[PDB]
Parts: sequence; structure tokens; C-alpha cells
Amino acid sequence: GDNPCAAGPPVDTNPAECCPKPMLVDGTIMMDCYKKYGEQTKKQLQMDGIPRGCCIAECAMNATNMYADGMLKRDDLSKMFMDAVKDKPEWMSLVRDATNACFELAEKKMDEIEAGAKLEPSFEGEKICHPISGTILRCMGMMMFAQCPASVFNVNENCNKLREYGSICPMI
Amino acid sequence: GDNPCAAGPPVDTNPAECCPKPMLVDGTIMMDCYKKYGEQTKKQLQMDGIPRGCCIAECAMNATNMYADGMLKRDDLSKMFMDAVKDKPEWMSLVRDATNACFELAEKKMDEIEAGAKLEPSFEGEKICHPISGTILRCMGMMMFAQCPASVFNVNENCNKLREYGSICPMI
Repeated sequence: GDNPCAAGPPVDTNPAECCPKPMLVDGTIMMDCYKKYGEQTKKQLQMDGIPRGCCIAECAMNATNMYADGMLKRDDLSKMFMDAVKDKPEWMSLVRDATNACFELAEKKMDEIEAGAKLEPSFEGEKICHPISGTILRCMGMMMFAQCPASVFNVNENCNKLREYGSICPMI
Repeated sequence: GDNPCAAGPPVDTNPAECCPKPMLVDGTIMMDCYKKYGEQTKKQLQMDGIPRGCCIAECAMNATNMYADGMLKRDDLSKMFMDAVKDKPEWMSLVRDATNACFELAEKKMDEIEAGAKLEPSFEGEKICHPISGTILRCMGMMMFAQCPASVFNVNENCNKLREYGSICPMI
């Protein structure tokens, strides 16, 4: 009632069911990528200090031949993204916008990412990946929840409470 | 296991319990502003067309003498934000950046923001707000969840899976 942000989220609500977000990179690559590098990233998530590069993310960008020499091909990556939504126009609008946001926003933490990229394995079999991918690939993902197309959003008592929670509460 | 983003989040996990995010605007002001314009804002989420301005935010930006003539006082707001977290240096780093991100992201969607300010009330008794207030503060609100200091975050099974969820699932 009075305190919605006390309550927390709606219980059995899946944001992908509330919002059918598209593949900017093929869904089966990430399943593969996660299963490969999921266990490590979940550790690295709980580490302090300089943030460690997300290996799922570099593994995915490698596969699509977008990453090379510490470099993600922004130029090539965009169109790669533009092509996914050739089939869903309501998303075309968002993705274009989100791209330069993610990239130019990534430009702010260049010095921290540059630091993140130089690190050595925290234990046996830790793969040190360049964090740039995971910036962009997380950034893009978070971005697509945030401005879900009014045309694609799944509306219901739950998903409404869900959109309502996430929309109002962060500032509350 | 393999698909964590299938399972969804844990149900009884508060993102603010996992991260006791600071009040940059008095926690009780938002209660009032929410209590006043809450029903109205929850409608506008479901409305189409040009995005409608968040009034809670505008009301809060008013009360703290930050909103005036359709213009948010960037300088004073900047300064107001430090004053909240002067007592939490672990947040200062974050707060400064989030300030400039939120503003500069708002710089991107200006022509879209401008349209929202010109709209006409959809019926009897709609109060129309400038979307800038709700823009910056929603941006601001999500950011500190997003960059919750490893020093501030509560470590436990839930809060850890939760973090694990939010970092990895958006990109899947």
C-alpha cells in the first residue's frame, strides 16, 4: 500500500514473460557461453576491488567475431545489432538509441575497464577476459528492460505490479 | 542450473535489503510525494504515446527548491547529492558519476522530453509534470542498485544469487 518498495518484487513474475526481449546475440551462443563460464563469473561477482571481465561476454563476442586485439568492433557490432531487429520494428527504435548510450557510457569507465583488463587469475583456471564486452552486453541488456516497447510488454495484474515496482521504487 | 534466468529472482529478496541505498532526497518526502501522485503515476505507465512526466519527481524536485520554470537546477542538484552521501564516502564516487550519467543520458532524449512537457491532460484532473525530474531520478535510483558497493552489499545466499541474477541474466 503505502510502502511498495518495502514489499519487494511480485513473486512468480518473470521479466522475460513480462517483456519478451530479443536476441542481440544468438540465444544458443549464450547458453553455451554461460554453461562454459557461468561458474567462474558467479565467483568473480563476489570479489572486491577492480571488477573482473565477464567471460561469458568475451566468449560471446569472440564467437561472433566482433572482438579482436582487446577491441570490440563498435562499428561492426552496431549493425550486428541492427540486423537482429530487422524483424521486430518496435525494437529498432530502442536498440539504435541504446547502442551509443552503452558505448559512450562505457567511455566513462575506460580507465577502470583498462585496469580491469590487465589483471592476473585470482586462482587456478581463472580466465581473465576483457571487461569491455560485459560492459556492453550487460549495458544493452539492462537497457532493454528499462524502456520495454509498450507494444511488446506483456500486460497483466502481475506484470503491471512488476513494471510499477521497477519504475517508481528506485527513486523511492 | 543451466538457465538461471528461467527460474527468475528469489521472491522474498529486497534489492534495498541487499543494498541499503541512500536517500538522496529525504525518504519521507518521497512517501508524501508518492502518496499524493501515486495513483496518477501508475496510470501513466500504462498510457501510450509520448511519455508522461513523473510528478512525484517533479514534486520532490519542487520541494527541495530544485525545479523551476520547466528547468531542473543541475548545479544545485549536483551539490544536493553530495550532501546526502557526505556521510558515506563509499557512495560519493558513485554519486558523482551517476549524477553526470543521468544528466547526459537526459541530454540524449531531450526532443522526446520536450514533447512530454507540452501534453494535454487525458481527462479531468490530470496534473502534467516535466519529465526531466523523473528522468534523472529514475536513472539515479537504478544506478546505485546497479553499482552497489561490494563494501555495502549484504552477502548471503539470496543477495548473492540476486546479484548473480541481475549481472548475468540481462545479457541472456
